[PDB]
Amino acid sequence: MRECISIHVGQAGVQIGNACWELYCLEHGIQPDGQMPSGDDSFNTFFSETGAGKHVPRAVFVDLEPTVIDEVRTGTYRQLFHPEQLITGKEDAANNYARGHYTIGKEIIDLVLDRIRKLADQCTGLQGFLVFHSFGGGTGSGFTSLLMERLSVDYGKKSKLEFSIYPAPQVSTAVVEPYNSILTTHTTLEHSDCAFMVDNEAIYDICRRNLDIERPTYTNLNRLISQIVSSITASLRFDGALNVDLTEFQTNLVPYPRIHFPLATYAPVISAEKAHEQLSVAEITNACFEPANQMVKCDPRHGKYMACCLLYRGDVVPKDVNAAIATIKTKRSIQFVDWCPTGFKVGINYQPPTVVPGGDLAKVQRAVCMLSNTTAIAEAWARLDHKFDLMYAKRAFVHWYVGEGMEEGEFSEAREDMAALEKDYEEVGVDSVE
Amino acid sequence: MRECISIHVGQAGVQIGNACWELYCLEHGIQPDGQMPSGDDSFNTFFSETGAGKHVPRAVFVDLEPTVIDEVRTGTYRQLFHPEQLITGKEDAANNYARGHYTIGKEIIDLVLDRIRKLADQCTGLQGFLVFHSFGGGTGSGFTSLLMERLSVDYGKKSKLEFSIYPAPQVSTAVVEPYNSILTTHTTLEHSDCAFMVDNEAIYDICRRNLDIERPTYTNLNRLISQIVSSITASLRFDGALNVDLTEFQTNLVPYPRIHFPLATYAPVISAEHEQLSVAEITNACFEPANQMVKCDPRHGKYMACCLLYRGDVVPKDVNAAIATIKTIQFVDWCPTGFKVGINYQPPTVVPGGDLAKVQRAVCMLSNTTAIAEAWARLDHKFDLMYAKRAFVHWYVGEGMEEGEFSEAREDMAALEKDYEEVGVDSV
Amino acid sequence: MREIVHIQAGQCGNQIGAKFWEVISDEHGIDPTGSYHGDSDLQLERINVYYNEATGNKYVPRAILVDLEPGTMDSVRSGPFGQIFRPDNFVFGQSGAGNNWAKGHYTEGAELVDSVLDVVRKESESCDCLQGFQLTHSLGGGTGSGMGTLLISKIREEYPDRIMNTFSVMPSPKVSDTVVEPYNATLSVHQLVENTDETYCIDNEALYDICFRTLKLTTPTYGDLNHLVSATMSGVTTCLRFPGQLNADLRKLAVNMVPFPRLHFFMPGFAPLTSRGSRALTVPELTQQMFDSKNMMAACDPRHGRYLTVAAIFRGRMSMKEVDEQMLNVQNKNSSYFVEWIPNNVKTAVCDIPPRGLKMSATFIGNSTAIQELFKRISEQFTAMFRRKAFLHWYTGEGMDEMEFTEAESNMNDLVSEYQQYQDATAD
Amino acid sequence: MREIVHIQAGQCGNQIGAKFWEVISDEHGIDPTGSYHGDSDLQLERINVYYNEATGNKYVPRAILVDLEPGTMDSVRSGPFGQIFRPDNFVFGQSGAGNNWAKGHYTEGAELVDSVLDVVRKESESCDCLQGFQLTHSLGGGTGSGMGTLLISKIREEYPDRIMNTFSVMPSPKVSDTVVEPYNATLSVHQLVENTDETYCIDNEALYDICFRTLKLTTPTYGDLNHLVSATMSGVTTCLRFPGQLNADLRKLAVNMVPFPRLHFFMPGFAPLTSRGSQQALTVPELTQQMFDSKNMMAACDPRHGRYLTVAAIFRGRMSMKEVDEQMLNVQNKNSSYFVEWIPNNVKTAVCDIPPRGLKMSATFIGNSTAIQELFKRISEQFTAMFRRKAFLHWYTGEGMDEMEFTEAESNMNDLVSEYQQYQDATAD
Amino acid sequence: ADMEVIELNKATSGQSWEVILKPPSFDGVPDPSLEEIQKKLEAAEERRKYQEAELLKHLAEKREHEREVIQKAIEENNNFIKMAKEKLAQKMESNKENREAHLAAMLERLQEKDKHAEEVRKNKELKE
Ligand SMILES: Nc1nc2c(ncn2[C@@H]2O[C@H](COP(=O)(O)OP(=O)(O)OP(=O)(O)O)[C@@H](O)[C@H]2O)c(=O)[nH]1
Ligand SMILES: Nc1nc2c(ncn2[C@@H]2O[C@H](COP(=O)(O)OP(=O)(O)OP(=O)(O)O)[C@@H](O)[C@H]2O)c(=O)[nH]1
Ligand SMILES: Nc1nc2c(ncn2[C@@H]2O[C@H](COP(=O)(O)OP(=O)(O)O)[C@@H](O)[C@H]2O)c(=O)[nH]1
Ligand SMILES: Nc1nc2c(ncn2[C@@H]2O[C@H](COP(=O)(O)OP(=O)(O)O)[C@@H](O)[C@H]2O)c(=O)[nH]1
Ligand SMILES: C=C1Cc2cc(OC)c(OC)c(OC)c2-c2ccc(OC)c(=O)cc21
Ligand SMILES: C=C1Cc2cc(OC)c(OC)c(OC)c2-c2ccc(OC)c(=O)cc21
Ligand SMILES: [Mg+2]
Ligand SMILES: [Mg+2]
Repeated sequence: MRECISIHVGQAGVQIGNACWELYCLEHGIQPDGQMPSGDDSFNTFFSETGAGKHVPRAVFVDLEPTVIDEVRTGTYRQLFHPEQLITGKEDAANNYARGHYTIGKEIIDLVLDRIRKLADQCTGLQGFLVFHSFGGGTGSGFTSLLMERLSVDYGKKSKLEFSIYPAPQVSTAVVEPYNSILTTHTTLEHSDCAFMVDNEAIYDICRRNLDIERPTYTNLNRLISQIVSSITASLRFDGALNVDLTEFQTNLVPYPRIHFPLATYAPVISAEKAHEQLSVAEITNACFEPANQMVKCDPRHGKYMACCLLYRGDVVPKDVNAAIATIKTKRSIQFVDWCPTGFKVGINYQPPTVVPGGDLAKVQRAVCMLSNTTAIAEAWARLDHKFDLMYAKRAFVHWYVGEGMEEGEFSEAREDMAALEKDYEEVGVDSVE
Repeated sequence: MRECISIHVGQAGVQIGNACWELYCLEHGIQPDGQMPSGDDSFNTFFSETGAGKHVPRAVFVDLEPTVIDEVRTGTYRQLFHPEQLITGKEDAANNYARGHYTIGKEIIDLVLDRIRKLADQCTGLQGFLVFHSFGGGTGSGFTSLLMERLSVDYGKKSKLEFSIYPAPQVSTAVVEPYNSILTTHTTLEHSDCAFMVDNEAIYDICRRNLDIERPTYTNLNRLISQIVSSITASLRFDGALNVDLTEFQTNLVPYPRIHFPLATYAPVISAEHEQLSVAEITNACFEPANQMVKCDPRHGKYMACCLLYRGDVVPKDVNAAIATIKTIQFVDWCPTGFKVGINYQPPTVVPGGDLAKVQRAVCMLSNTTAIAEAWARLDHKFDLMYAKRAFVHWYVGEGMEEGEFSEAREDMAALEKDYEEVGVDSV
Repeated sequence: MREIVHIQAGQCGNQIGAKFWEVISDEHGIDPTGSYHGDSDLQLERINVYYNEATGNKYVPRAILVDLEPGTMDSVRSGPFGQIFRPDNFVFGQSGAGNNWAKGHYTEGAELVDSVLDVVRKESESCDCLQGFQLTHSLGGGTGSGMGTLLISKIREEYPDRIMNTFSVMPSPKVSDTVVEPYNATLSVHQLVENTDETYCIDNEALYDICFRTLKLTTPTYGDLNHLVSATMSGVTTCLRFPGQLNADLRKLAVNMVPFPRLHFFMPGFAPLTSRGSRALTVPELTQQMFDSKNMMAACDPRHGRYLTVAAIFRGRMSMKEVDEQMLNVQNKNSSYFVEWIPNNVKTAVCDIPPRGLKMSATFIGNSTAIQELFKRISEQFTAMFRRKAFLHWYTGEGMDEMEFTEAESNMNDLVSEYQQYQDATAD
Repeated sequence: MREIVHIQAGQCGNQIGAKFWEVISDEHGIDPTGSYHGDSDLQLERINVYYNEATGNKYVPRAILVDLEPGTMDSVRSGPFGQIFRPDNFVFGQSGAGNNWAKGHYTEGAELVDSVLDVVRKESESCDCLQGFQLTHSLGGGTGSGMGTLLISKIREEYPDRIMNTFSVMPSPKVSDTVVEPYNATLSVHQLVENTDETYCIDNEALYDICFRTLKLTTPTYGDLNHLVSATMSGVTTCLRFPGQLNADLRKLAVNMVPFPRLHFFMPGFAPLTSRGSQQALTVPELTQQMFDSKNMMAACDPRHGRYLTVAAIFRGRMSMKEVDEQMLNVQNKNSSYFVEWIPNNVKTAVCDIPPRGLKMSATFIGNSTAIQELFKRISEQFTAMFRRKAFLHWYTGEGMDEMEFTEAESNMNDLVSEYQQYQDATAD
Repeated sequence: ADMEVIELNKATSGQSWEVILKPPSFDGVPDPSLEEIQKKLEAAEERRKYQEAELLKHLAEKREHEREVIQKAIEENNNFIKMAKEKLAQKMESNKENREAHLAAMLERLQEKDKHAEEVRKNKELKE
């Protein structure tokens, strides 16, 4: 009952998946071989069980090239996954959305759907899918949107949530990433119910500033991302004081189907080397409204909130949370839209954040992840749309997409949808009449 | 030996019945088991006899809910009654006349009539019925009027007397009692030959003022009511001379059929916790409002009849001297200014552990006065306040009663108030 | 009218419902195992109204525990008196309602409802004379609001002749769980106006304000709010659970409290107001406090409207004379706050048994026109969201039409204008 | 995208091609017999991109050696790593091309082309996942230019879904073999503009100038010029040959470097510039400055005369990634007017731990600059100076060519130049 | 003095009489069937039965609406699936047409070159 299927697409999706499932194993006491030396039954939402007591992730890893998934196949957690869950092609999408969605993607889409069907047919109450991918890759953008479209046909309105990596120049970008980003966003928009964007620049800055890492690696970035993903999914994997199921998340975060991009803020992010009193519920909650700890670079202080979901974990009691929220409710500087009488949803889980050995994060007694639907997230769209417009005005690189069977009309159609999305975020923030 | 059948309806009727039959037993020397250790044969009007010498009340107890009658079934006097004469349903009328008359009443009416028929078959000369009930309850109002209608069909002309409890805010009333009172009064009017209303406020005040009871209980109220009921019925249970049969109540007190509501005044009411009162003293007390059963002012109305029922140590010479001083109180011009007086040699018996003191002599005056119309006026006003807004009427209509029955019942009450007015004006 | 069947739905319903059973079990001398260990026979006299008698003289609550999420069912089972409940009476789903009225009423709740009706039917058929149902639930979530109102309509269809009584928790932004509370509440009020006979409006806005302002609790928890609810629930049902004064049932209460069918939403009140870890209190103080706006469990100022009807219940050893004098004083001094066209519209009951912790208490049940302020508050919040169609896709996604929202809002606005109508209605 | 098939055509193509295999074989630890005698596992990690594995754990270059003259391929076979090549992969004619594009493209080359395609087909079919082709040739001669472009068009027809990459040597009168090189080059550029995905422009004018002016060699030989070519070829393919942060293939490079299909001619650059008698430490700032200097360009164009559409810099040796990042950012911020503003993040940097032979630090530059129009204008000026007089035209018409084919090739090269000018002038505005 | 006492009766348990103080001022002259009762009771029963029937008809309509809501939720889901299937099929067919056309045009250009190369070889023979 209440199962969740995770789908990891492309390099970014796969590598972030490695960090998430490593963390989940550590949180639930599952060994790399799937054995669980042994209570709380809730972890079965993410793990199925074999007759020989092996706990297997309800996950599928897909990439159009084999080298990233090959590291999973030979790595520490090679025994955790059944070979059929790890799917690879021979040639990647070459950072081209059209190859991921059409030319190369079409060759492996049916096989991926078959493996997802096999996992779905082991569920007695599937809650939905969690899809991990980059915006910039040819596979992360193209294959994901193709998969998302096919999942809507095979599973109707079954919830599909995304964890999308938003491109940053500091963290290994490619020239055509803004194109892939707008194309995937346009094609996935009606198929996704909620998407958590993770700006690589924000994660990079948090690693540099809060963890003292001079030049962060993907391992540094992904371990931090996994901590935030774990906070979002902990509500499904544990039985806490106040629980939040998948449908409850969306009902309380998404006011309109297109307006489904919450901003994630996590606290505390403390260095392992940092030698130091423990932060209170009020302190960590206040930190959720400071820009330094955001997952996307934007300014909520100059936008309007539509919803706020606070996901606490560790040593936390409702009384302290309510007192912290009461002080936030009397902060003139945090403005909600006039059509939202009560914008909070709270979740509390007993299990404190887990430290991966050899990791950069310090062990904390309590942590919180705020998911807020703010009009400020449209700044991130605006930055990507501008980069798209600079190149598209000259039709630079478009021949690579047209050569794969795409039409120029699809570029302008995707861009017009982004313009409407920016306009939707503007309209949603305006005051109501009379 | 002309028999009388008592019918006790609803909580008030049943609980008052318990007090009356306890008192009758004490007056006739009948034990709780029905045995009578032992002449005057007259007690057989109210009690039949079995082959094993047991004396059983000619009474039927009916309620739409079992808890009140269940206390009779397990109480001190459980052996006095045969199970068949104690009839109960499963759910009460919920203070709704329409629920008791139309919905629930319909389910048990034939069973009640069968049990009354069984008692009537044991009679060689049935006089009629004495019906005890509240005006305010759903059973007391609703079931009683249904029963009275059926009794007129099955026993045409046989006298039917009522002892009705008139509602008072100081003695556990409900908001809709004025509706129930006017609805039952309207339907029962043509079927009743004589009705003795007992205002709960009057009884409550007598208990507080004369018996020093700070907050009277139904036990306190009912024991006092039973003393007055006993005074009225003593004439039928002993070899007397006045009110010797039920027909005589109508003859002596009710000259006009609709104007059949006498005012009862009783004296003396002395706390069990003082020299004995003379015939003149107790007779004078009959004309003091403090001792009436219904709150109203006879001093500002006109009398149509006056019956003085004396019990105990009383000789005609002292009664006549007392009446001579009373002459030195207005009657209607068509009636003679006078009194029908009855003496019963048995003094009032009081219940041990009761609040009333033992007296040598007592008197109950039964007067037909136009002042009793004040009681109707108070009830009609409360009815009008609620009915103008149709407050609570949906509860009655939901039970199948028509809204037109409310106005039809109220029009009959308006005519009754007008009849009391016309009866007091001079003749031509 | 003997047995009541209790149903508790959703998180709020089961949390306040469990507290209710803990409190009244303590009052009736029932321990968590179901064994009677009290000393007074008054505790067992009417224990059949809420408890079934089982093997070994055990008392089992006639309670049905419902939820679309298994979590709360587990927390009740592990709670203090969790072992007292009948294990077969726990009816729970696996996929919650996601704080969505449409999911509880039309989708997930509709899949579970027949299983609940089977357990209701089993309980009801073992009743000698079922009087009705009592549901505890919130209106702000999805299961208690959506599925709870679906259960009410299904129960009405199967038992159209039985009373449906609810303890309905109204949402407030001061203590909120979900953004969509105004939608869920308006859709539920629409159901309650048509399908319930009596509803106790338990406002979280009022409960929070009492905890914050009166009790001086800087941060009130649900435990603090639920302490006020349990005290109110214990008081409001005293007349049903304890003998003496009047054989009280749900229908008699409804007929005396509800003058117009849709106006059946009661403003509960309690005195004294205490903390979880909290004197003497006099009759004049109890009476004054019980009528004070600060003691009301619905966030309405009674001085902004008029009382159609009032039920006041005093608990503890106290002077009945003093209670009567103080109640009369209140009505005479505050006459403009009582409708003049419903005579004797304030009824008082006194129970010897006080609640736990207090030697004296007083529960208030008012049918006030000021309750329109509660509905106007929900309505303002509803339209602020509905004008922008905010979150609407979560309801239309379940098959609902936008028209169904328009209808529910219209019916709630009609209910408000009906209260205003009787607030302006004067005697003529 | 794993295997690359290498083709070398003509004298120049086979000479620079042999040098390429000698240099990368040493980098990968491959000896002239084909045996691995290195120490690092990083050398073998991506060996399959250029080498086939054979009996006895031998590594054989996936190279096809083509020429219409038997001479150069005999010298290759006797050369240092001549024994490493697959003997069946030597495809040669007996009658050369006489530095005549028409002979290589239409006559002698057309007779030999199917034999070459047979050996290309054999190599390609033994690839797990062929990414594309890499051709080394000159544009001034007749076989590498004429037959090389014929091979490209035939390969495109059979493998339209693969990448075609060339290392094309541009002619210069400073080191010329014949007077007709402008004709051969223009006819070839016409072919490359339509049929290649990426072309590295190795300009003999630039190579001669670096040898004469910078390296102070009074008389540069082809061996001196080829030393600069081999260093550039080694650098430009480092990302293909070694494991790194960048999982590099030919298609990903093309999609990020080529904004408009015809503008696929790269200006390679290298630092430090050294003689064949190599010797002694250039810092990261010095490497960064030198690699963007006009004197370090392998095409005779001043980059400061145009703008960069896209740039790829590849640093080799043990060095600070922080320092590389800071210096590269500094260059872009200080020289912002030389980078097109309408292509965000158009400069990509990669760092490889393995330095080339002789150097402890090096930097290879790959620029898609609009300044490359100077190279095409130079060939065009020389072309029209001859063509206006119809000089030596009977050499081509004698093979069946028409004067009109010359007119079309010249027109297409003039169009190429105006297209570069168009994007040089383009503004984001 | 202005009183007339007139004895009425006498028995073992009491005595009675009448006392007239003054004569009257004005000395002059001043059945529902069982069927009809049954008719009233039966008319009320039919009115109660009618109102309960009307309530159950209202509730029957509610159940019908509840069925229509579930059906509508299923139909909207099915229409979403249908439209997504059609849009995707159209999109992937539009890409197949485009990819096929682009490749066909590319090969046609190269085939034209083959025709030209045959003409150049023919032209060489013509010159000899
Ligand atoms: N946070 C994070 N970002 C990553 C990671 N790997 C790649 N990215 C980012 O994702 C973008 C590149 O997309 P990739 O996921 O590598 O591409 P892909 O899905 O494999 O698609 P192909 O082009 O077919 O290889 C750049 O913005 C990278 O910085 C990773 O492990 N973590
Ligand atoms: N004097 C007196 N009045 C009583 C007694 N019991 C009830 N009443 C009065 O009767 C009225 C209420 O009617 P009940 O007799 O209890 O009603 P019921 O006939 O049982 O009918 P339902 O319960 O509605 O079905 C109020 O005016 C009470 O004060 C009693 O024993 N003595
Ligand atoms: N007073 C009170 N209200 C509660 C409690 N728990 C939840 N609520 C309220 O109930 C509403 C949420 O509905 P809930 O019953 O938890 O959800 P359901 O399970 O879907 O019925 C909100 O108005 C909450 O503030 C509780 O224990 N006490
Ligand atoms: N850099 C370089 N250029 C060469 C070499 N050999 C010839 N060239 C140039 O190549 C052109 C002549 O082409 P060539 O390869 O000799 O003719 P082909 O054998 O018919 O292809 C002229 O521009 C020469 O300057 C060489 O080994 N290196
Ligand atoms: C994703 C690639 C692929 C690639 C592949 C490479 O080798 C195949 C290579 O080395 C020359 C490259 O330059 C470092 C690159 C490369 C080059 C340039 C880029 O923008 C101008 C870019 O953003 C990204 C890439
Ligand atoms: C006869 C009842 C029935 C009843 C029943 C009760 O309990 C079920 C109760 O307590 C809540 C009540 O309030 C004291 C009552 C109750 C309440 C109010 C009344 O007028 C407004 C009234 O007249 C009489 C009644
Ligand atoms: Mg990749
Ligand atoms: Mg009763």
